Amino acid sequence: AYEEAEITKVGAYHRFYSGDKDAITGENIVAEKELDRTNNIDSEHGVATAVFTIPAAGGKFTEAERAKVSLSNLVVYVNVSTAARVTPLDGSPKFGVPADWTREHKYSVMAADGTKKIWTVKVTLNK
Repeated sequence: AYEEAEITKVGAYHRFYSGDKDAITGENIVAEKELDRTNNIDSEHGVATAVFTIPAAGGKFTEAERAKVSLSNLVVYVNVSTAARVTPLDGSPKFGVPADWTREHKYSVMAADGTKKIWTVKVTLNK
């Protein structure tokens, strides 16, 4: 239980300035669009795969904005086992930062007990 170092979800989203300013503070508003996803998490082979689909333009996610989302500058995130922590291997991008996801990347997930498991994360993008 405390021994678990699993990836449980691989997701993606795009945050961008909507062009609005907050009604009270004037702060530039960030709209967040979650991408549609399927995962194939294959624990026994140390690989987690996802196919993301960019949702249709709508609201502040205009066609112009939708055109800015690409596999070369994609924000990926994961969920992991309870109380586990994930670290990019040297050269892999951080989760939550726009990054080049045209190639697969490796991560070390550390379980609460300090043991680890290496994961390969590979994603593709559909439009």
